Amino acid sequence: SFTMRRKVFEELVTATKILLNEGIMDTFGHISARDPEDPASFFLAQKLAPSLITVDDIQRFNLDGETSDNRPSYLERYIHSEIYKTRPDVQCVLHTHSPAVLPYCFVDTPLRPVTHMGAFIGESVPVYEIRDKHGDETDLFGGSPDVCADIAESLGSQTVVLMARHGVVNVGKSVREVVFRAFYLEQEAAALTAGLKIGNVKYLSPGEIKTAGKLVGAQIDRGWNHWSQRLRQAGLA
Amino acid sequence: SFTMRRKVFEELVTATKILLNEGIMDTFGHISARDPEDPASFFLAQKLAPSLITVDDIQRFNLDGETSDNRPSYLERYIHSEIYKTRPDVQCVLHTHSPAVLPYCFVDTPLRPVTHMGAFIGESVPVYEIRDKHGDETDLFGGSPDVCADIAESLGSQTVVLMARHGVVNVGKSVREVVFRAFYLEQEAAALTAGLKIGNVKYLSPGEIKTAGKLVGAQIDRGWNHWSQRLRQAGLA
Amino acid sequence: SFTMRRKVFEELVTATKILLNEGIMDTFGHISARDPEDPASFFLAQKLAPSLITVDDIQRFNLDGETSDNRPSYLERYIHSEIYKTRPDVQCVLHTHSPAVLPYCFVDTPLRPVTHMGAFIGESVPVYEIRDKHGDETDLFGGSPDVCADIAESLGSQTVVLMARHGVVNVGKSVREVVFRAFYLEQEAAALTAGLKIGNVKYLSPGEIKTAGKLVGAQIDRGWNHWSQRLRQAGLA
Amino acid sequence: SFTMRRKVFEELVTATKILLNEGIMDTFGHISARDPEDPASFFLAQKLAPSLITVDDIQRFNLDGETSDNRPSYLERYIHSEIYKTRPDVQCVLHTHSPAVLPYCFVDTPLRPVTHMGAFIGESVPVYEIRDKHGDETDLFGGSPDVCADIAESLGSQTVVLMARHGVVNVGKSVREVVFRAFYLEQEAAALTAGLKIGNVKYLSPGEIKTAGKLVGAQIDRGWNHWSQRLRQAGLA
Ligand SMILES: [Mn+2]
Ligand SMILES: [Mn+2]
Ligand SMILES: [Mn+2]
Ligand SMILES: [Mn+2]
Repeated sequence: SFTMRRKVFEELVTATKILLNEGIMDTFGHISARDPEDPASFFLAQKLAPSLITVDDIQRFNLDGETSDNRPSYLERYIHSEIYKTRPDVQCVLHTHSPAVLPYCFVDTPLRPVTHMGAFIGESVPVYEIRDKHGDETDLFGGSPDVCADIAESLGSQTVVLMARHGVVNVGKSVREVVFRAFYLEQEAAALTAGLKIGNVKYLSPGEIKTAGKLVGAQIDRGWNHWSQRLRQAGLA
Repeated sequence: SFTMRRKVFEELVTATKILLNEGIMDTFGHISARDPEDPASFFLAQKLAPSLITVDDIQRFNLDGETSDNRPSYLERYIHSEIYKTRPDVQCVLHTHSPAVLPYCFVDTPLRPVTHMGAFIGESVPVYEIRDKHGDETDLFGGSPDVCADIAESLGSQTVVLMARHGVVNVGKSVREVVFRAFYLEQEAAALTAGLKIGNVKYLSPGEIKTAGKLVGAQIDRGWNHWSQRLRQAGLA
Repeated sequence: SFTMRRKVFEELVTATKILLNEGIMDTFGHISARDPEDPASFFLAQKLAPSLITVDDIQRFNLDGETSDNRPSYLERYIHSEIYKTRPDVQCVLHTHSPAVLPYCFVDTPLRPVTHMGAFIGESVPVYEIRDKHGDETDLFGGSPDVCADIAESLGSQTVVLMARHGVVNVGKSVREVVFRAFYLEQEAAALTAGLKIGNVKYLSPGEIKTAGKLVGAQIDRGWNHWSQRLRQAGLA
Repeated sequence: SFTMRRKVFEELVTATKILLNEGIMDTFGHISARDPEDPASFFLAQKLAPSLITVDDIQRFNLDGETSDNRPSYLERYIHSEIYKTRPDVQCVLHTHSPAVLPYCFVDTPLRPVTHMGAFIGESVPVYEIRDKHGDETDLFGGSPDVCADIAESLGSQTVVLMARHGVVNVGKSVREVVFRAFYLEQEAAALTAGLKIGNVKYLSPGEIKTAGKLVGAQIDRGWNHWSQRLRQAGLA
């Protein structure tokens, strides 16, 4: 019970370290996990610098984004809650301002798969535009259930969603899957960006997207072990 | 008195280390702080390699950019003084040749906010052009009160100002704020540059700039703690 | 016999470490070597994270891509086997998703030599397109002798071949040669990409490609020693 | 005598380490220094991996590019000799394939100063084209007095010269000056490249080039101390 819970906490901390070391996550970003013992709950670190998060910093939240914990929480915690209630299949949610992906949050050009490693994206990454329903005078943040409800809405049933002029949200069935996807989404965006200025891009076909987006099997763990080893090499625990 | 003064010195040294480790500052760059005990004075390190600056290297300057210290000072110290006298609200001034931002110092394209993290910029970063009043035969440097007076002039009441074909100047109400802003100005410029070659950019609206540029609250310290932790991880003190 | 075999194993491990440290190889990538004692066999690490590969992880495969080893193998092992049987001169094969090169896997613009260091490429890097013979509903992978047979086919007698929307394959007469070529192919692609957006590119002539592509002599070992030293500096063994 | 000579050797080794750590120099690159005791001689490391060069690896060459040393020498040593005899004012010569600068070696767009830090370039960096006098079937190398004589010719009286489809050559009155210039030439090229794709570039005027290119005084040593400190921080001696 408490032993298993500690394991989930450790994985979130590890995922945070990996995302930071691999340049995916910034000072502002956070990853959560649905309590594997109780779907009505999820775990998320208190509002702190990512590089300082430990297992003792994880808070317990309900699907309403509220916690009994007396410590300060992330304002964008509602991004996680709203998605978990709308997507029962999702077990982990990650929010970042991933460098290479960021530009796609404010340009018309859609982020579409260009290599097999990006197939999990689907046709293209959906873009949530807060102006559509709230005008152009908002703070662009996701600090409310209603706004974050629209974000889940735009996400639909896909694997990723971009928040215009803000950042990126990655979802998946496990912390390891979300970390893997976040890493390759970043590499895919970098590749497409380079390609757009080298010549005409020939994208993956809907058929290849369907077929290739299914070979992301034993790959998830290999990636996790690799990035984990890289953490040991850097002495980042 | 001397205890508090040492704290301000330590923060300047830390800020210097952070800016160097995060790739914002180069061999040429420097940050100052208005004496919190005396507005007519400000602190700035003697002319030395940034990586070698210690608390014992900080000099005391008046609003005329002069010091009793017998050690060599930065030639561009006038950039700091002239701004402090024109902007009483400013408590810290930073000058660098921040990589991603640098190109905006010599192209017509204005640096405008594209994500919420850049909202503090305002409509766009003003550009100081020395040729406007001094012709095209100058050294592009800011080594004189009159020239640096025009720089403060171009800065006006904004948060940043670019010196054409030279570098960037960041201002703020605290050392921590300037470090935070300098870091995100660099990330914002990088993002816009990438975006311009990916597709058509949809910028933040004046309304979002006003609203989002106000959520830069508890964020400042989280960033400082994160970059500070990153310094410990690298063994850079 | 076993002493010499261990030396070949050690070189593969070293090459893997070098490619990872130099940013050529990713979590997904692998290098093999034809058994110098038996051409009908080649060596390749079992399916594991590259950063964890040791000499005890190398497997023995026949030219049919099969091993007596009971441990899991790479699915793309057929890429190596099919090339070794078609190219007797090749003693090492490397597969990666080399960052700078990757975009050329999905754009019309051909990767042509622009500096003497890229002369080994030949006129341009051939591109294998799985759609040509298998339609646009495949997984883009090279997990079968027939598909990988076409890859060898597209490679022909050249030094490199790109697998559309997938990755890159480097071949050579020695592990050291393939590592050298993989490193410079990455630098060459980076250079051309930068050049295409700076101005009009004046490529190497067929004559320079022939003459310059022959000075890659004692250079191979200097590079190997340099990257090997860089590994010691980083404490990566 | 031998004490002073050792100091010159130490500086060359340090410069090599700095250029490697700052990403200016690659496996292939080398720096030399005119013997301050005898202008008819210059020092250059034997043909080895840059990361392995020590004071005991430096060779003595005459202005004909020949040495009594029995150890292998760099084939491009003639690049250094030919320049020293044509430019008595030059005391150090550096050859590299500096990343950001490299593209300018094969595109029509000239590398012109865009910030005060690049003023030392002059109007633009001259480009040596081997095809002009030797056709398009050469190895693009500088392995002969006659060819290298033309390189010195193209260099003229400037501070830098590009060898088409090959690399870059930096000259100066001291090892420290060449290291400083090589570092900023790289940053300047990076900046211009970024700028060209952001908008219309407003270059430094001939007047600013003349005036700003003279403030490169005490700056040289600050840079040297900074990069030297950075070497200690990395434990690279
Ligand atoms: Mn956010
Ligand atoms: Mn400056
Ligand atoms: Mn692959
Ligand atoms: Mn060369």
